[PDB]
Amino acid sequence: VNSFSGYLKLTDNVYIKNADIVEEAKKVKPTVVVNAANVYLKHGGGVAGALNKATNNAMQVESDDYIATNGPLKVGGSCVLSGHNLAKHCLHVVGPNVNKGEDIQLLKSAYENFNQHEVLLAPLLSAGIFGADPIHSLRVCVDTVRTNVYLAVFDKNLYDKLVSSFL
Ligand SMILES: O=C(Nc1ccc(C(=O)NCc2c(C(=O)O)sc3ccccc23)cc1)NC1CC1
Repeated sequence: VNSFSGYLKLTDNVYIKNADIVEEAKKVKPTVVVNAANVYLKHGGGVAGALNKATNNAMQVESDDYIATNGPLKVGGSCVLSGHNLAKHCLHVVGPNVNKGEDIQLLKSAYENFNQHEVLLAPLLSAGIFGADPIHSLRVCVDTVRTNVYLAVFDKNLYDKLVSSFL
């Protein structure tokens, strides 16, 4: 038993809710919140910009130190940093950005990072400003993640479309 509430169960291990991931993280304080990161951990907009703003820019300060030490992530890769006031940990995962021409097959590799964590709060990777089809992103998530994932979808219209079209 865990503290996530109001989710629709899609599969044995995947759950989904129309929710603002920032507000969900603050309420649940999950062990892991997933950030829709870029390779530079520049959290300017989308989910990343919102998460970082909620931490009063502490996420960005920590991230800049990480990059200065380690260099950029790979597309499809991840790193674990602090969750600040939102979670124990933040798993920063880089899905391919279609608006940069990155290979959509890297989406599966991105979701594989979720399997290193028993339970996660996450957005749909490569959705929103990353330019991928969220329905496809949900399918890859369901077909790749084996651990327990609670998906927060900000847009109500999109959430209803994801549920109604789910096979
Ligand atoms: O900006 C904020 N949040 C916020 C911003 C952006 C996103 C986001 O990229 N989602 C991904 C997404 C969907 C959705 O979630 O709609 S459908 C879909 C389909 C394919 C791929 C992805 C995808 C998520 C959350 N919050 C600040 C105002 C307080």
